[PDB]
Amino acid sequence: PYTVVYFPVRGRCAALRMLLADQGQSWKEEVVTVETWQEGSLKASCLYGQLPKFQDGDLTLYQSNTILRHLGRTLGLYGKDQQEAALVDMVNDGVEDLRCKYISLIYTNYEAGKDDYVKALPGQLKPFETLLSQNQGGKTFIVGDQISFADYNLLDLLLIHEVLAPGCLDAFPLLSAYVGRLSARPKLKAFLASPEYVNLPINGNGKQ
Amino acid sequence: PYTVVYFPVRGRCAALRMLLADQGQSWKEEVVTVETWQEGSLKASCLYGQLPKFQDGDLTLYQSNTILRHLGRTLGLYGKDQQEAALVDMVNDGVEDLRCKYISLIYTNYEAGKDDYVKALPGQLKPFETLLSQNQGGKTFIVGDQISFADYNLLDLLLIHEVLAPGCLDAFPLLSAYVGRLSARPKLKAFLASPEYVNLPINGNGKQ
Ligand SMILES: N[C@@H](CCC(=O)N[C@@H](CS)C(=O)NCC(=O)O)C(=O)O
Ligand SMILES: N[C@@H](CCC(=O)N[C@@H](CS)C(=O)NCC(=O)O)C(=O)O
Repeated sequence: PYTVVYFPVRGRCAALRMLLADQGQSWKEEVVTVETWQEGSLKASCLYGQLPKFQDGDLTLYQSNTILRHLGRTLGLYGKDQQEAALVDMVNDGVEDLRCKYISLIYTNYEAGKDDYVKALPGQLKPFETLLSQNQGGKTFIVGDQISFADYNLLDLLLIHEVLAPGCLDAFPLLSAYVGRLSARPKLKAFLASPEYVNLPINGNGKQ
Repeated sequence: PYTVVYFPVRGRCAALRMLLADQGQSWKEEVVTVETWQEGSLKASCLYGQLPKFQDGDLTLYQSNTILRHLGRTLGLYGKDQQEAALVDMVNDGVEDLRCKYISLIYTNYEAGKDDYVKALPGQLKPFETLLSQNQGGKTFIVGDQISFADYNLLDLLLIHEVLAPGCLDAFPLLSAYVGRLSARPKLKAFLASPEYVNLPINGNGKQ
């Protein structure tokens, strides 16, 4: 079955976890501690020297988006055809791009860069609102009429940004409604409210 | 057919171009000039305000890796099964990660950061050598026994790094042989030697 090896934080595992929870899939969590990481062996055994590490049977994966695409592929959350699959990738690449900027701020220069980051945030969120406006008035999902792995990744990105900049979605009606709608999905709602999710920090340096 | 809209540089379009050339596909190049970009209208019309922009029929795409995955998916260069597709993604994510570091150096702090970057390079290339060593002794491709879009992306990454740090592949027999072998593919060889490729700078700021 599934095993996710990661630090005790939501981080880059939050989206795939929401995905697995919402899809009614079971998985095992293998928590890695500082001591363990700092010990070096595990790290050295990781393809790119980083976590998450994911196991699906004897298939061992690295890279959060690889895991997301794998689950999307095997679980049927990658578009209804090749055209939708491409749009799904386009959304996820966009999500990853903003996530990289967010991670840089959080771990690299939170104090000094927070103001500029937040001023620039609307410009960075606009593209997703636009995608939403172009797909059934933004009443279903980010791509097509079925959920995809990019939805889970985008939802996570929006969630962590509302904590960083409360009300940043006030300027985007479709995105706001989207967050509320997806967050209300029964299995996802229960997971998001659980101690398993709630009691984990968003990041590893205590900033958010 | 295919149309790629980009600046007159290899950059993030080099890999998908090598792919199209090697696969015997025809495409149109729409070159964007400073004046044109600086004008602002094109940029404003881009999903994430960036190029490349790709067109396949009435399907318009953005993000270099989205285009690579699209072509890999539609042309059959995405693994023989779901397991291989996942490994292909894992390699590409790794390639993208190093590419991001390379781009940062090139455009952000070439002079001051080149020494440290080059010292750290071996550690960054090691994972791809290992992947090769684990796939048929590294005698075929990065994943499986058929070429995939990750191969073209990795090949490009290795090619631009040899220019940045000549001989960086010397200590990696599999990667070295891999570059030579793939570069020798008839259609790819002809394309790489053509003025269309050769007379284009690697980057846009004249550094390499
Ligand atoms: N591109 C990778 C990034 C992985 C990454 O940044 N991992 C961090 C934590 S989220 C890590 O392993 N840090 C420990 C280290 O680099 O030694 C992915 O998407 O999974
Ligand atoms: N994640 C995007 C990055 C695209 C990107 O960085 N584009 C640059 C040139 S390679 C650009 O459009 N720069 C102009 C601008 O940002 O205004 C991709 O993979 O295509």
